[PDB]
Amino acid sequence: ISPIFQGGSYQLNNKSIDISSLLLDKLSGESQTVVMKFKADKPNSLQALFGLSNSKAGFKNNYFSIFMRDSGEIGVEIRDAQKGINYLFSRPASLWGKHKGQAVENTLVFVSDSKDKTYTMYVNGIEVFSETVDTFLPISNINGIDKATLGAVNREGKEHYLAKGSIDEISLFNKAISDQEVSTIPLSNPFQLIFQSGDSTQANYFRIPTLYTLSSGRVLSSIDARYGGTHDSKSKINIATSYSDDNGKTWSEPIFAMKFNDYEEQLVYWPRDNKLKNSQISGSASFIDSSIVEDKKSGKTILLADVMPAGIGNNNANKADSGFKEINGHYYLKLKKNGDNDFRYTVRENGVVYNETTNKPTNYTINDKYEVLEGGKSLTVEQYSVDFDSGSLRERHNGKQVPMNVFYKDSLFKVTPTNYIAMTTSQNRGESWEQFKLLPPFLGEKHNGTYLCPGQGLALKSSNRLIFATYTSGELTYLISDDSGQTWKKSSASIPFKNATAEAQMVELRDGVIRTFFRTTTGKIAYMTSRDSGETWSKVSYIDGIQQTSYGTQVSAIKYSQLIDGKEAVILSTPNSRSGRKGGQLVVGLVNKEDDSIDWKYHYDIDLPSYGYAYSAITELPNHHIGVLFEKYDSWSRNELHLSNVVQYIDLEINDLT
Ligand SMILES: NCCCS(=O)(=O)O
Repeated sequence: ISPIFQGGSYQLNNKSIDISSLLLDKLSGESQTVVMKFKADKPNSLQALFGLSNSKAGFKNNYFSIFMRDSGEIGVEIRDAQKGINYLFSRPASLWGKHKGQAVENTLVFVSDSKDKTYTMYVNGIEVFSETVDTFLPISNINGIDKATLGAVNREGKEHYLAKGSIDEISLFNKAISDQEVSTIPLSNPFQLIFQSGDSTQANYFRIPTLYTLSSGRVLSSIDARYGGTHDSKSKINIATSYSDDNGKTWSEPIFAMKFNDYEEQLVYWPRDNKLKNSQISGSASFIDSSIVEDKKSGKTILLADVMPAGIGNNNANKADSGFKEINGHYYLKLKKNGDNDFRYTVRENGVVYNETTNKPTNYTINDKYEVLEGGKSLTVEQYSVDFDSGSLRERHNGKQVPMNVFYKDSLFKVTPTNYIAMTTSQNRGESWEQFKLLPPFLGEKHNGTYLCPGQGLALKSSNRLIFATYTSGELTYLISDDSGQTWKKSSASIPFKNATAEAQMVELRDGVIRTFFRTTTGKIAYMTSRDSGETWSKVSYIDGIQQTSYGTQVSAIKYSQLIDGKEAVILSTPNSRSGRKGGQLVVGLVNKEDDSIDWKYHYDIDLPSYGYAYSAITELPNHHIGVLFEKYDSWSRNELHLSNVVQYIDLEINDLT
């Protein structure tokens, strides 16, 4: 239905625009919708886009405002001192600033619903908050409202929260429009979603994107589908995949590459308040940090990820235990049975559960899905679900039976509580995935598994060699296969770091010459070089010209297929910031053929230096465009946890970058 007010092309240049006479006497009833299309590519630190206020002496705290911050945060205030109400609702990382050098038109829809007593904010087609209150306050029923303002809030006659930006369209309605109606408002988004809340994964959150271009032209993506908010393991996390057959324009409904079922796939709104935001699913098994590669010989797609048994993450993983027993140079998965104090069992060939104390097989076998069988019969456990109904996190049996898995909390036989690496493969380029297999230990019986570097593995162009980077304390540990991922060996490369999250990604500069770029603890991205297809590695150097935080962020990297300025080119994707995970860039490097040094010549700013940018994935699309799927928020910040739909995809051309 019709707007009660519609206006457009307002410039906000640190000077508010009064629209009181046009708008105020049109406001009626207690439910309102505001639709606003606006740009702000050089915002002030904190600025209001729209205000309704009592501008009179003594009523400073009687106003409604829609505001934003230069962090990309959006929100509203709804205040009335006489009613003793001061509502503030917001969500960080909700905005775009610029795309390809041009200011992005954001589409904001705020719904104020008196019947449901609920305030709801959408930006660019994404619901960023929905808040129900006991005492509802209609936005134009604030005591003494006498001003409607764009680009500030009028308090006691003065301009507060002055904005820099533009409002190209603003409309208001004397109605709380439905979610359906909202879905019909046209958008001008510079991005698309591949994985999103409410899709087939039923995870409300995602982290750790990957992208890889397959030989058929299909582009494949993997990701952590994270259920218990955005926390790393321990949690419930599955690995999901989606592909595009039209150069990234459209993407398939996701399927799982790796999943556990000890806990239900629940789409949950994780609390963001300071008291509860660190609530963590503590009894679920999970997968985390995936990586993809394609094998020329078999044609298979290979996907690796870390695996965590129930309640396990990096923080509490048994270090100094691989979880395997070594026997005659062969490694067998250890198991502990209900009631025992030690691990007295192993998993041998054909999944036979073997008793180590009495050196004989049992009537138990482990199938191909790491599920427990007794006499060929499937054992089961009861599934858990989570809720916050009690006012805090509970994990409780839900009445459903699922196959009993050795990675589960309720299992008869349980693996060592430490981290593993698993592998799965697809024979149809991402349409389905095999049951996962555990990789063996590479650094000994009594060393925990290395940590997979999320992103792409490396398929050497002139041989059948496949390489996956991993890391542990003191080194990068490259996993190398020459037989389609059937057998792996390691190649250790010392780095001058203890306890670094040394997430590494590789590019082949030329045949047999690999440069690996990796995260460090120094505030600088490091690199090392191999010239024998990964057998040996150079000492470590650093890139100047890009800054990271002390704790660092994953960097993604590819070798571009086409020459640029007549030179071989590498493209890096990373935040460029010493302060947080923000200031996303693609950095184009040109290779110097005389020494393989790289001149970082072009820096492309993905969005504003202050807008969030964290883990990232890049790939050269079949049409030579660049696809970027990235965390568009600060995934380190304790203030930006548990945000929906912030992993986003964009398409760029090389000319945009240069
Ligand atoms: N991938 C393991 C480290 C994730 S994070 O650096 O804490 O965001």
